[PDB]
Amino acid sequence: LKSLSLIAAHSHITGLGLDENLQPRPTSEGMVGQLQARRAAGVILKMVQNGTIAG
Amino acid sequence: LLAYLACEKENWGPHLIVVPTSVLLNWEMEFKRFAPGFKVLTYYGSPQQ
Amino acid sequence: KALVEEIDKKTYNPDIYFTSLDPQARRYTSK
Amino acid sequence: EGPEQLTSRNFVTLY
Amino acid sequence: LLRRLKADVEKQMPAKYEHIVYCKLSKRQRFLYDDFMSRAQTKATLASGNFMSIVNCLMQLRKVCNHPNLFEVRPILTSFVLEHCVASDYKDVERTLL
Amino acid sequence: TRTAAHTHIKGLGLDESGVAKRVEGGFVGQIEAREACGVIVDLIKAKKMSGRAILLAGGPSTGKTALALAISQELGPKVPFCPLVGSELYSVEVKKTETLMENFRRAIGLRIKETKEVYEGEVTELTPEVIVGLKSAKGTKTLRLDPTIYESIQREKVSIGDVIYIEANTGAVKRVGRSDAYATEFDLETEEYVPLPKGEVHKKKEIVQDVTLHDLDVANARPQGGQDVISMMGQLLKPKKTEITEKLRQEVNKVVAKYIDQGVAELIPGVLFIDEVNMLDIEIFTYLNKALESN
Amino acid sequence: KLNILSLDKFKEQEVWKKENRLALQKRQKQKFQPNETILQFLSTAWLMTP
Amino acid sequence: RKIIDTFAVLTPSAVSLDMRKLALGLNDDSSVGENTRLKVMQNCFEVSNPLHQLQTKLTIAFPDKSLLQYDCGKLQKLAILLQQLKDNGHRALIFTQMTKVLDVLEQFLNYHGYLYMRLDGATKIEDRQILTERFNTDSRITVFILSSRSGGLGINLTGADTVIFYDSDWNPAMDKQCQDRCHRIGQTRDVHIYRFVSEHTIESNILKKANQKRQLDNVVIQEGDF
Amino acid sequence: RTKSNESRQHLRRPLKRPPLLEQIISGGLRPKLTTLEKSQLDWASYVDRAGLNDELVLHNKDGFLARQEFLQRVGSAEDERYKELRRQQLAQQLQQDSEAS
Amino acid sequence: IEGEVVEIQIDRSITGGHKQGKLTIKTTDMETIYELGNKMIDGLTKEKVLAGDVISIDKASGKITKLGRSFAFVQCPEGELQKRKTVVHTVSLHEIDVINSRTQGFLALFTGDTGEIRSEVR
Amino acid sequence: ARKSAPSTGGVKKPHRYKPGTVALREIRRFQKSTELLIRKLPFQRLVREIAQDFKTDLRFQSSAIGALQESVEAYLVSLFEDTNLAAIHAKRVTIMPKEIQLARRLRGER
Ligand SMILES: Nc1ncnc2c1ncn2[C@@H]1O[C@H](COP(=O)(O)OP(=O)(O)O)[C@@H](O)[C@H]1O
Ligand SMILES: [Mg+2]
Repeated sequence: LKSLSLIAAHSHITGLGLDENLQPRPTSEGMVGQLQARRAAGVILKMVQNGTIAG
Repeated sequence: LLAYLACEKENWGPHLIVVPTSVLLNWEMEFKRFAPGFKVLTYYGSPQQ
Repeated sequence: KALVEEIDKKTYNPDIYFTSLDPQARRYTSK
Repeated sequence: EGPEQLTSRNFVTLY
Repeated sequence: LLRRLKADVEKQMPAKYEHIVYCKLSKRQRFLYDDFMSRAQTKATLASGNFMSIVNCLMQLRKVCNHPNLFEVRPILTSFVLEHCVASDYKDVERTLL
Repeated sequence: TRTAAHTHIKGLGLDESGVAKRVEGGFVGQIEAREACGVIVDLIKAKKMSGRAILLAGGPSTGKTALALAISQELGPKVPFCPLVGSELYSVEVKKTETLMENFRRAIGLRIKETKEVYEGEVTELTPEVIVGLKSAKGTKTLRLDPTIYESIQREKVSIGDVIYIEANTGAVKRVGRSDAYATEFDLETEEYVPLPKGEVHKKKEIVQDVTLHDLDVANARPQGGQDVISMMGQLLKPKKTEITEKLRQEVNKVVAKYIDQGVAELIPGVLFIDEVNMLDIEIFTYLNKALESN
Repeated sequence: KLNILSLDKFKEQEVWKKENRLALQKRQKQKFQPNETILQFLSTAWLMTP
Repeated sequence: RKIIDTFAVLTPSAVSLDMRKLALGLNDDSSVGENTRLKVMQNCFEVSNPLHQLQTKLTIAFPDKSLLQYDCGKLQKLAILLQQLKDNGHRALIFTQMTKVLDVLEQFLNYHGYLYMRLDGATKIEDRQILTERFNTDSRITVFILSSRSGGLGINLTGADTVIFYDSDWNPAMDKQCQDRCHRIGQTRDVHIYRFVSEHTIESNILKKANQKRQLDNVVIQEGDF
Repeated sequence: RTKSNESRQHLRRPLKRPPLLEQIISGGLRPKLTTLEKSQLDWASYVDRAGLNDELVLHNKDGFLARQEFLQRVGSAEDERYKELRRQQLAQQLQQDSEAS
Repeated sequence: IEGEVVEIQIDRSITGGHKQGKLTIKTTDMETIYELGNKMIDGLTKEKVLAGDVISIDKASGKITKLGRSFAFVQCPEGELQKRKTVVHTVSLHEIDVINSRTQGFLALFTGDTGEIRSEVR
Repeated sequence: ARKSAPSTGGVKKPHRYKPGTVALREIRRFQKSTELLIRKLPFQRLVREIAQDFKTDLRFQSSAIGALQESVEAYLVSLFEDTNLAAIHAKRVTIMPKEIQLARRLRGER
């Protein structure tokens, strides 16, 4: 279940809001701006999801 | 064959059978089930029996 | 003392332990 | 059928 | 000779079905199998003094069938039981001092 | 299949004649460094000298830590090894030099063998002082034992008809369960009945386990494996790591020397590796001069 | 005739072994006897509505 | 409780006895009082200590049970096949040429709770036939392990349905004779043969070499209803 | 066409080109099919094709044989200790044969 | 084991030596009678269960968990009494690292008064 | 009867024989014995296990081990006769170390 919540500085964002082809939409899930930075963030998310790369 | 020798002819004789140790009882019960008229002798307990 | 002692379920005499160790024949301590 | 406050016999043993 | 085979009488008999079971090795099994082989496969018959080989495949057979649960099993691990103690020869001095 | 900046180094790839090839063992180039590293490999494999010092120096992205991992892997697991970083020396519980000595004493190994004596069987009776009765598959023996493990058995909620396992050397007590001979006494009993063990109650075995000197020192100074109330009650009183007196090291050295002289053990020298030693303090650096010039 | 009698005795010995092993499996080793000649408590939870 | 049972694994590498008791200053030669030492644990033994399980799990390392199953791929395959036959409903025979593996099979089947049966020269003569007949009747027993020396010779087994070959060393006709023990006149069902030979080992070459004398007896054996 | 050639082998250390085992088995055919090498070369080929090679040499450094040989060493040591005890005891017997007779 | 408990009987002796317990457990499709020993008896007594309150019990754990009263409010549970499942557990590497460090090291998961874990544990 | 047998077993019956007569018959049967009695293979095992102390690679022959067996077997029997005569000289029909030491100190051990 969900935990106790109060509005914080980062409570508006829920997920990277990216695309399956690693494409950044201008607005997706409380998110906007920094397209290529979000592409890199999704790349790192794929890295951690892989599990075969460390350090 | 033993029954044929016993019935067709008058000779029975003391015969010898040499079988592996785990087939002695199998042969015994086969003799009991078929042609039980023959008088069968076993061989266990070499020192005394 | 060394751990784990083997008892043969006989004798079981914790305080008494000897055979005679006399070299005295008679009973010096008692009758 | 769940009537009454869950009757529970308090028995003693043995005679 | 008095030769008679199964095909001589074909009234009714069970049908034999031949099958082969292929079981892979184990990692510990692979390790110990290679450990034994690499010494016994080309050092026994070429070097050293283990000339005889009539049973040199017997340990390989034992290795294959056993799967090192008979050669060496994992024990109940326990620490060392050293017993000399540091204070073995130090009670006399302190007792005399006191 | 995790891969991280290494694990492609399978060794120095040095020839038996001490001439390194170009590409081998996941390594390319650095022929002189690899040759010297193999020379040092044979040096440590000699196991005759002690307190030798080698420093390898070069710019970044030159596989220095890769070379250290390569020599460590080439040596194998028989020799003790302990990688270290310079910053790990600074601690707050003990002085830095003492931690350096602690890591010194963890870098040499000792191969030892001893006989393990055990007694296992079914619980038959519990006569207070303490005498116990054990039943095996075929054998049966009665044992008199220290009241400490008797109280431990009481704490171990051992019932009647149970099967237990005892290590005679350390007094370790463990209950396997209860015999399947008396198993279906209850429809839904929580206790897991186990079959009776096979063999004599008395059993002797041999082990070949290995330990380092630092392990011996900490075991002697700090007992941290007790079972009865007094043991862990005492050992929980001083959780903080403390200093180790040098006389303890001398006593440990004497006892291991006696062990190897008798002929049931042998000494295995090892390798200590400190990475990025540039940041080490001056006090530790001048302490290394005394520490190295030892036996 | 004697061999047939011996066969019958062998068969009845085999069925004796069978009955003995079944009886051993069904006999159990219960030695609880949780009654005694002493006060004992009982609690019953059920439903009664007529 | 469950996590501390499933996770506390490590044990000390070395420990010195006579210091665990000496830490609290009570030994056979100590400076503490006469009754004070006994009163210490008389007040402390009654403590409901909740760390004894942690101490035990930090002292003795039992080397699990399923690792024995894991180490033997033959054991895993045999367990799978036995479970499949049990689901179908059948009886199985296992033949071994070494006496050092029968105990392993016995303990493994005890762990799985299967009804096993053994036959070896260590047993007597009278018991062998009666136990074999008892196996022939009934259906509760579904597993029978037999040695090669005492299993090659002809025995009446019709209630069996499957024969499993753990290994085969040199069987110009030994294998065929052994697999014929289940295949009898009175077997109403068919005959199932399974060979437990692993790959990439001595067994493959041994089986390849053993497949040389079959054609020899094929050429030799040609008589009958000519 | 006739030849004997005793059949042929392959040897480890693949510094050579691809093994070319096809011509090897074509020529020799292994009437040398004896297990002592049929179980060697096949296993070598399997480990080479699997690549599970470095772990073998990282495990065999201290394996079953090394530990067994070490146990043999300690057995020799304790046998020498028993020899030492025997010579001490017999020397004591000789000394007592003249110190008390 | 989960189902609609029907009857509970507890036979405990006063100044005796033994106790006993008999239960009637029934689902929509079957019923079976079982007799308890010691552990489940005290577990049932300590967690009050009546004829209307429904339960789950594990053999190895021995723990008795309330599953909500059917009456006295839900229909009779269906399916076979026995249920074999798997339960997963996630434990971060640091907690295995600390749990094996010291006999009292488990408390460091909460109080945190640990540190300088010996390198011979990592 | 342990198991399937020739009808009813237990034909052995309680037939214990008291000593004395059994002792007399066994000594009478043993006296006429003239060949070797103890197992020869353990004898050669022990004699080789007690020969390497002087030196190894000594090697042996069947005639040798046979002659040592004959020497040891034909010497202790006269010792047995002497011990028995010393025993029944006193009121001790059983054997105790007293009369065997007596025999040692009258047969000239040194
Ligand atoms: N001969 C080589 N073979 C494979 N990898 C190498 C080789 N030389 C350097 N490297 C890589 O270069 C990196 C640098 O290694 P390291 O010594 O840890 O850092 P630095 O060289 O900066 O001190 C390592 O991750 C290693 O994988
Ligand atoms: Mg680096």
